[PDB]
Amino acid sequence: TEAMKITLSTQPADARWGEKATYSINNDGITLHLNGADDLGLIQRAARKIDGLGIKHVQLSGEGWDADRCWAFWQGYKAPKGTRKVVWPDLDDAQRQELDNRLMIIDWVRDTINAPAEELGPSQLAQRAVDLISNVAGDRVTYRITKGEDLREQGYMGLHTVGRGSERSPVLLALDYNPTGDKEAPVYACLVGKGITFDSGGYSIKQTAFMDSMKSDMGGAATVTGALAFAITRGLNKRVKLFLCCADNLISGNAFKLGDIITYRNGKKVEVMNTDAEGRLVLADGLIDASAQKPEMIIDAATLTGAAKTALGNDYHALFSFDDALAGRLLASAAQENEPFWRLPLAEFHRSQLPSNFAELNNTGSAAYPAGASTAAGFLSHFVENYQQGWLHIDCSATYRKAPVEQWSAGATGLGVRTIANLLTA
Amino acid sequence: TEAMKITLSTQPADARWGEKATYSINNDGITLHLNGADDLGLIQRAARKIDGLGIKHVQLSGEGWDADRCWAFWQGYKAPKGTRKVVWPDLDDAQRQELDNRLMIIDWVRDTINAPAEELGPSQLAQRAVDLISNVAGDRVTYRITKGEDLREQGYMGLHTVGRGSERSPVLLALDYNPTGDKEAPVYACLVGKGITFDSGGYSIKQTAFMDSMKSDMGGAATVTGALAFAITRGLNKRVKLFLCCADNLISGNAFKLGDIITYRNGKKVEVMNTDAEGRLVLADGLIDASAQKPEMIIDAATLTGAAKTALGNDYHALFSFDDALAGRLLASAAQENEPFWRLPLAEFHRSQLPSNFAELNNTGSAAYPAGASTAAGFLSHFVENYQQGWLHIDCSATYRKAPVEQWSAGATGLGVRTIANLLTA
Amino acid sequence: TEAMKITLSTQPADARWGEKATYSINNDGITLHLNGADDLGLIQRAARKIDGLGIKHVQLSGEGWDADRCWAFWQGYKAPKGTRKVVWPDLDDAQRQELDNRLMIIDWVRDTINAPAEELGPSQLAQRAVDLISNVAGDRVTYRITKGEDLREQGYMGLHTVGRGSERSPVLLALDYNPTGDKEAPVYACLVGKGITFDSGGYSIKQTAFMDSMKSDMGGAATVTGALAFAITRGLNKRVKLFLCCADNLISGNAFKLGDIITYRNGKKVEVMNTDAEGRLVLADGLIDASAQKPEMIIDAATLTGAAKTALGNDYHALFSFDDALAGRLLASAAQENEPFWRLPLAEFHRSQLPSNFAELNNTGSAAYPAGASTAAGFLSHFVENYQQGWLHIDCSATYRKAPVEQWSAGATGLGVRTIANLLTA
Amino acid sequence: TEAMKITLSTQPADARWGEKATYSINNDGITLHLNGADDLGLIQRAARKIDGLGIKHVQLSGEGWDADRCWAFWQGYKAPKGTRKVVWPDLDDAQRQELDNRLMIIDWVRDTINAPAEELGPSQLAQRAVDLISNVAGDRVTYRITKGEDLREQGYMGLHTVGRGSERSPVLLALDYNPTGDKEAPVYACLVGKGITFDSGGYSIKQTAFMDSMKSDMGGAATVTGALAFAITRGLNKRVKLFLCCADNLISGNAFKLGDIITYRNGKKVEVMNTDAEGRLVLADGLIDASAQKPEMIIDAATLTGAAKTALGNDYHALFSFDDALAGRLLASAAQENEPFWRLPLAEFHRSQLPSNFAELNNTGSAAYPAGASTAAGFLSHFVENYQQGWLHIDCSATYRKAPVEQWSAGATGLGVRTIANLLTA
Ligand SMILES: [Ca+2]
Ligand SMILES: [Ca+2]
Ligand SMILES: [Ca+2]
Ligand SMILES: [Ca+2]
Ligand SMILES: [Cl-]
Ligand SMILES: [Cl-]
Ligand SMILES: [Cl-]
Ligand SMILES: [Cl-]
Ligand SMILES: [Cl-]
Ligand SMILES: [Zn+2]
Ligand SMILES: [Zn+2]
Ligand SMILES: [Zn+2]
Ligand SMILES: [Zn+2]
Ligand SMILES: [Zn+2]
Ligand SMILES: [Zn+2]
Ligand SMILES: [Zn+2]
Ligand SMILES: [Zn+2]
Repeated sequence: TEAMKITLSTQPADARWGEKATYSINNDGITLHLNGADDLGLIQRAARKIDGLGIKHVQLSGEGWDADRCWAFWQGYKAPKGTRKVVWPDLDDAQRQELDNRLMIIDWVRDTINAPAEELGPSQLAQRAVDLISNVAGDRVTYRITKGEDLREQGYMGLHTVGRGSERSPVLLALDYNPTGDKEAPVYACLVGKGITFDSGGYSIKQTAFMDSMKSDMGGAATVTGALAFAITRGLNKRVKLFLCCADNLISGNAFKLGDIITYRNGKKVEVMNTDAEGRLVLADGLIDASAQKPEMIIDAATLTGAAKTALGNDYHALFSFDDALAGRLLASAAQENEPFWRLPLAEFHRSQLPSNFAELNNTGSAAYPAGASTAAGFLSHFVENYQQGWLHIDCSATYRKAPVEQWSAGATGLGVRTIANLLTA
Repeated sequence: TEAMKITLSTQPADARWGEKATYSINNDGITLHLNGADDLGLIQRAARKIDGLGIKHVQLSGEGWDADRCWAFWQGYKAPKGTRKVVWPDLDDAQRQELDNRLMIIDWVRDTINAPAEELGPSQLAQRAVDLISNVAGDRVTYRITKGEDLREQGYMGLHTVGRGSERSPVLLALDYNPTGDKEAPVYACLVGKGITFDSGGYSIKQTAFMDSMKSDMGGAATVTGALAFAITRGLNKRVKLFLCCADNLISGNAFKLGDIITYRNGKKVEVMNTDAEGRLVLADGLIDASAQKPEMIIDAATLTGAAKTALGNDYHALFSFDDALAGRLLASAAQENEPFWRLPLAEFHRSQLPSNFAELNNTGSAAYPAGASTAAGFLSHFVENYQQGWLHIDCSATYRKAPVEQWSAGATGLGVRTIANLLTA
Repeated sequence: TEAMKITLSTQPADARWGEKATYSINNDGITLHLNGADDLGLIQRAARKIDGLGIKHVQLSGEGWDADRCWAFWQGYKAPKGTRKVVWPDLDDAQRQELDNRLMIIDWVRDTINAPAEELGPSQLAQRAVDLISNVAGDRVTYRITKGEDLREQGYMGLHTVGRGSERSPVLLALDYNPTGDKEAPVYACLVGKGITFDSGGYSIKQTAFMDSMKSDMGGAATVTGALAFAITRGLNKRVKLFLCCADNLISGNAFKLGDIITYRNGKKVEVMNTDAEGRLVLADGLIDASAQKPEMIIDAATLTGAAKTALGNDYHALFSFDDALAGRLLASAAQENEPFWRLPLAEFHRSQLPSNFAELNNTGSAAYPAGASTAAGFLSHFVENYQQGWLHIDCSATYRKAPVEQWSAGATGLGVRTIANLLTA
Repeated sequence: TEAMKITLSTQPADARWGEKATYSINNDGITLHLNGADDLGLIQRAARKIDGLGIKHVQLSGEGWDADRCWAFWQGYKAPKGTRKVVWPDLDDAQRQELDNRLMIIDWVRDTINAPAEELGPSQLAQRAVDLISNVAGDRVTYRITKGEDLREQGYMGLHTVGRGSERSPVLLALDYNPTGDKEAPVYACLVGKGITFDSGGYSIKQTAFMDSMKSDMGGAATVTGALAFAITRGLNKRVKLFLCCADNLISGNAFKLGDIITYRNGKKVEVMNTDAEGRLVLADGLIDASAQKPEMIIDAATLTGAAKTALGNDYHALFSFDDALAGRLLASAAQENEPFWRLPLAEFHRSQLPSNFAELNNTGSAAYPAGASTAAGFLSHFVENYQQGWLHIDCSATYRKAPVEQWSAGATGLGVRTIANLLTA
């Protein structure tokens, strides 16, 4: 499959293509027509079109290619079907290294989220996460996998109650990246991820059109895993712990039921009035562990609500926090890493918008309080001891594209890895 | 939490509150303004409002308080969340006795129905029922529990078929209150209760808005259990048998299916065309055992249909019977015990309104015969040997309040306990 | 065309048909095998079967035929398609007169309700009612037809608001049957009928499956009109007034809207929160006019709720009243006239189960009070001056069969005419 | 009635109510317990609870009462049913003036949005707006009303196409508040408001649960009208134009249809693929007129999308703009006026998220671009000549409460009036 030359030009396309065409093709190959408005976005969109032409082998030739332009092209060219090869252009040592780290880790996030639930159950997610971080951390990473009946015995009633309906046991991954080597080193940041490997909705069963992409309901877990790995390649030299709450949310003779009250280790009692709001139930157990470590920073990521996508579409990740200064610091990281985040409201009154007639907390909202992403964020705040300080919640509205768009193939995008990594090492 | 005084007055409140105000608050405490139209109702409603003010500790002070006015206040004050404390007023030995028996047994019915399915499965239901009766009956009670595969070996195909989908096995509690201890003693009455600890609807899955309260689908079993216990405290000195058909109605690779034909021990064949019409399938097995005891009367109770709630709301329990004299006696008991019952139609033609193209009986009605509670009553009559006499069926439309109302908190009300107890001891 | 003879026998069919067959056929014709259990019911079901055989011309032959048995047969034989001929047997004068009165008036009720909306608009319904009563009342009847803008101008805001959406003007028929001709004669009774000639639901549009029979939403109006004409054939010699509130509930640029507030002539303010609950809005105007006549009793009939059919199927009409003695007299009339009625609950608390946040009354109920037929009856009570005495509300759940059944063809049954006529002449 | 005294106190209530209790009662009256956290929020909630006690006559007694605490109490005490009398405390001339202007203008917005559609059609909304402004401005305001067919002849195809299905003609109100009188005086700001007096959804009909509050679909028009009047009381000394696009969105034989293409005076062609997205179609016409006045600032307000409520609940208004500095000024005005606003995303790409196969623009988004409030903002940006600068779009998600909550009765809140007025006068 002979290669197709991809060249960069600041000159416009000829009249046959128009002064508005972003790409044109002659015998020598394909020319991307840059204009300076948003060249990375234009390149990623031209790459999506090129995949559409059936061009499975390209060569980025000529001058003008840097790491971001190469990455922008690949981000758009890569698709879940067929094999693609990109002959990279000669690059600076530092840029080639940055690019290989993006291809190694951000593509692991896209591929892991795209993996079918049958291939990636809770145990595989936990192990693949250890394998990714072990490949870049070496002996600086240690971990503990707690699963099935052991979670119940230990009181992780959120993760266990949600995952016990499946024939594949729920799993808690607790990973520790300790560079200094000092076993008593202060924990700088705690990362918590929602790892629902398949979300049927449980007894609150989803419709097929809404459940057919639920193999991606572990997107949050994959995003914080990549963020820790990428942060290490960026020179992270501070202690960070990773908590993955992994489980399938299925229907069986043992699955949790509406009305069930989950008692957590911090004393919180939650009435389940919708089994499809299971992500917040498993994250609650991770936030309890992250909060006990009293780190300077707690970052959780989760494909938690459709509400976040009604508010930002798939175009931005939802940022929530009572801590304005830490939110400003994360949006600054996003600006530097070319990733999209938009802050949505989280105030004290959101902690009272999940009323229950039988327990202190309900896991689902009501008609009077329909801001689904904000009430879920208020729910999570009840599982972070100093919730007003140093805690960020990311609702992963930009993680998955059910259908191809202008700049993305179908599937996971990998967005969010770089922003969190930038914040961990800034 | 210091006690707030509650006083009764035949004088109206001042103009500030309103001439029609049922309660007012001065320096000395709260004053309930009685007019004599329906004092018990007014106090229960005032109690609900008082709970709304956040008052958690009250003392019933001054003259006028009796057992019924004390109970009316507690019936409206009690709610499933928080701790409340009532300092009773000096009462007569007989009245304090009656009140103590209502607090111990009727609140057992409210709390047991309110308990989540995870806390109260089929075995826990049967065991709590034995404990309540053993506490008031002593050595005059005996019982036999038949569960799981034993139900199928012994031909209890209705109870086994509905419950086998759950990892929590179906259970038949056969309890015998025999005061004389004589084994040949005549059985005065047989109580049969639907004990579906959780109803998902089965393959005919319910929507979340209709499933979120299904931990209460065993309200029938609790009501007859409380009725027997309360009757013993009222002097019951005749032999009474209790049959609790306990099961979870869940979805699994073992759950019953549409088109399945259940053959009962009395020869009736039933085609299942709706798995959510499971309560009548398990009750059928208890009615077969009730009939074989040749009792003077059979009383069954079940949170059986949405139709009864459409016909009577939550304001009355539905009463079905072919026996006019026995229904009259239950309505007289209802009047004396201040409980709401309303008779709905049950005639010979209802026994033919459940047509099936593959079996003698269908478990669900059709468009031509949409009287769901009457057709369910017709279905149950095929399992009572002498169905035209001594048999009462109660569709517990007043057992559970999904939301707080003027006189009740959310959850089980405990209604029906006193009426059945009065009929058993009259 | 040739007549198939129909004879009666208290002896059973031969073993080829079975000893349980209700009819058999020999060389002489068809024989109905009576057993004494319910001859009128068996005869009506047999006549439905004979219609099924395609026999269009029958002769009621031999002895044993009387008015009731001839009527029972015809009630089951008559169907909306095809033409049938029944050669009656020799009856005494009273018997034939009674039969001819049922054929003339009860089948008028069946045919009028069965008539399509295009043929029977508000104006046609009022005029046909006048034609029926003048035919038997001669010069003892006078009437007034008020329509369109005149209804709005004269304050009939309920009938006008519902009907103004149609290009066929709403119409009030006020008819006065005054035998003595004395304009000072006391009015003995007032009949109020819901005459919705077509109910689309309005902006609260109904689904096709529930709207395809809404040409029958004037069943109440036809039933009270027939009751008065039948009452006159029975010897009614007291003054009775008939009020028909006739209209189409359609969708247009002029139709009433959710949130609209209707102010009635008695001061009641009603917020419309469901345009499909339009029947009670028009009946309110008829009941104000009935109360103004200061009659000894008021009887309203209306195909008002689906709730009544969930409570009683199509097997009984729903009876609502605060007056136990009057309700008892109507159930006694119903037994004497072989018609099915069942009393559903109506208490003072139902008058407050239709809360509105913008007006005194809502026209639709809520989840906390789902007894639709009882809340609707409680709504109507706010329009009866002495609602606690002499007023009966009939929710016509037995008026229309959407599909043929054992004893009825598809369509209106005519049930209700005889009972009301009996109560008016008793 | 008799005034119930309401006193402020910085001392907690006794242990009978609790230390955390926000209000306590005695024979002297009701005492509100201020802790200093959110005195205004606490006073508003206490007032709501006082309305629940059924107190219709209150007196704010003692010191501490200023315009803001008086206003906070009134904001929670005011409800759409019954009459409330508040005996104000003595207040400084300036404090009392501010309070009287809030009562007059903000309650006007609450009462006008709460008015039923039957009472407030397009012409009544236009004339009531004129009455409010001309009442505070006098001869300093002139206006032009364009109605029905005149709108089609002058090219207002958005407003005319949406409102022509109604019997009540659409109406454009163009109001000019010109304080200097100079005809050439530059226009400082243009206000544009969605005046849909009733939204049935059109052929894309709404379900009753979502259409029962649609009398409030003109909330944006009432809010900008109230802001101008309030600005005038705050001393607005600059020229401001107000444009209200008023219409009913009904179903009739003349109503607009799916696939219809609307040509706007600015050349934009819009294909209607959802008649329920009609607010953006009428705003387009008001935004064209607003831009033609070349003002320094354009502010539009509309109850435009359910997406804004999924993003912010009813707790905040949605703010959309391409102008970061102007958006910053509205948020500062919001903080000074104690009103809740939250900024949602509006980027150049949103202008392409409403693809159509038959026109330049679609009036509705797709599954790929589900941020309905942002794509609606993108749509409106195509009708603002200088859309990147001096233009704010408010999606009024905090305008209407369908059910009563802690601090609000059911209905319009009146929120947004003060913020826009503050911005206009800053
Ligand atoms: Ca996956
Ligand atoms: Ca329970
Ligand atoms: Ca008709
Ligand atoms: Ca309005
Ligand atoms: Cl670069
Ligand atoms: Cl078990
Ligand atoms: Cl009244
Ligand atoms: Cl006032
Ligand atoms: Cl444009
Ligand atoms: Zn889920
Ligand atoms: Zn999930
Ligand atoms: Zn069921
Ligand atoms: Zn059930
Ligand atoms: Zn209707
Ligand atoms: Zn109707
Ligand atoms: Zn709309
Ligand atoms: Zn609208």
